[PDB]
Amino acid sequence: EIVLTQSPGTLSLSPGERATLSCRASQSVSSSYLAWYQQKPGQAPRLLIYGASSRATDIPDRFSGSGSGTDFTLTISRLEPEDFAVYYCQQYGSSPWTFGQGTKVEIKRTVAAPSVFIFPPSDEQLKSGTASVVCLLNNFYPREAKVQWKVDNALQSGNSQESVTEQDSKDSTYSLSSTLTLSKADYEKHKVYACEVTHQGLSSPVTKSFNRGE
Amino acid sequence: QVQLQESGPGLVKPSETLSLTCTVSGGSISSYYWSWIRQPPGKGLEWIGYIYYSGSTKYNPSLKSRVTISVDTSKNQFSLKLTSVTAADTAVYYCARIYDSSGYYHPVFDYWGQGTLVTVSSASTKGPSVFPLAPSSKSTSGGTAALGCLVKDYFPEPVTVSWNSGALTSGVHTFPAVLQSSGLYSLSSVVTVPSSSLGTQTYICNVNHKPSNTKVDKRVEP
Amino acid sequence: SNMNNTASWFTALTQHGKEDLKFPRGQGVPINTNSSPDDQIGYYRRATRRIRGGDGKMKDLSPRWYFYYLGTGPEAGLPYGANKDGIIWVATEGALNTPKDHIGTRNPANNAAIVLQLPQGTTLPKGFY
Repeated sequence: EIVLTQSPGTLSLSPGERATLSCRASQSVSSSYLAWYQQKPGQAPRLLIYGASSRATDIPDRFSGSGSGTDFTLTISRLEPEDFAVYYCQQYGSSPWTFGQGTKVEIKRTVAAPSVFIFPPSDEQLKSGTASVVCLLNNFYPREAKVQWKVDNALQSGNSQESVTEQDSKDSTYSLSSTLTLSKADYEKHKVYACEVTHQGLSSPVTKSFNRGE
Repeated sequence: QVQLQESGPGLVKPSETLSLTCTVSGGSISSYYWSWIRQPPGKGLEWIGYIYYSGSTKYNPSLKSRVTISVDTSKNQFSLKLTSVTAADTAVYYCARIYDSSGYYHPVFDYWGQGTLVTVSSASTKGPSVFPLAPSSKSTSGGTAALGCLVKDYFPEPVTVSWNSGALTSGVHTFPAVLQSSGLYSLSSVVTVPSSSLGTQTYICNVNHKPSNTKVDKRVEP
Repeated sequence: SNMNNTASWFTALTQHGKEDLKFPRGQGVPINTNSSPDDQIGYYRRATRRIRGGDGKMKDLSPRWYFYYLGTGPEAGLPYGANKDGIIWVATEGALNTPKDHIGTRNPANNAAIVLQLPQGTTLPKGFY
């Protein structure tokens, strides 16, 4: 099969910049058998370019495709925050039709510190015999962030899991949750539950805590 | 307008057969090519095959031994059968129309379904518990409070979460699920709202886990 | 000499008049039962020949138009519908714009030329045989 290799795997650019996405094939696909699709989170892909260089009619002319043989480019001018997406190239010059693995285009913005919130386990969950403590870091940039749990000043390791949203299409920020899981018995043995957050937008690490029962 | 919708089981045991159907509305199957495309979680797209409305097919050679695509014009549907599945077949499956409105016959996917996840696993379905993430003084930043719902211990993916039956969308963050060491998934969905509105506006998370028929509406209060 | 497998699969259409070959949209692809609906798309390419005339000066013979599946033959790299002199494009409903590598071209050492047949009801253009 023809293998399509996309470069770079990720791109991070400011609005108004011009983005250049590379797609290189393992064998020639001539000059009209390549398409580009845009995929936003949770959505189906959407046609941008076909025939290597022809633009879909609902797509603005700041998107353009070029190249021939094995070497193809998608150019996006005047990048916008809503251009956050994975861009895939796809060839139909050979069977089977194949896609590249995508280039994810992140939109750069000003540094924004997270807002930090902490949630004790609900009384409903505690009834069952387990305690989930949730720390939320909301609407920050860049994505890199460090979240540590302390329970009565004991640093936790190995008993929390993190999840991060995809970049927001409008404000280009990220949000993150960290969930600490403990048994009801362990939870009732300790008083102070703290989330410690390190992020570029904060001049130094910060902590948000609660005392169990207050 | 032309709309496509995938249907079929979300959970299939290894070595068994995956079956999906695409239902077309707002247009006819007839005169067009129709296609199935899949996307494993976190990965790229893979073309499975197409069918012309009158029955001719072409399949990806790596899947040919296992794939059947069929068309039923009488019901405006086409279908996918994939035999001998393994975990490598876990993916979101899309149906799509192939049609080039410029008249130059390009095989472009111009309309797509929303995609349906199929998980290949021996494990049984488990419905989630839904707990409130209540707003409080520790989830308040000045005029803004955060609240949410914790959707814990379900299998397989996915769950959907909306707020106020879809009326509340701004400021909502529904996190990607995490797989716990138990083999069950958990996720949270949060929203930020003005602090002044906490005693006067109602906030309800609408949780649906269709594999278990678990549907919950949970009002979240201080 | 040494043509290899670069020949058209079909016999040519000879142009006896002064107008280029052309077909109504949806018409003109030669019949080939060893192909599928998505295959039914390609170009005719004008081939000119010269001979010495009776007066001793070189002379053109009547042009001959040879069919090639899209993505094969002398213009294998040319996109469907490209405006190029001596090339005209044809496709049947159900065609896909993909190169027909799997059909390719013909080696006359191994296969004779298929007599070019068009479906009943094709508008055959003036002066073509």
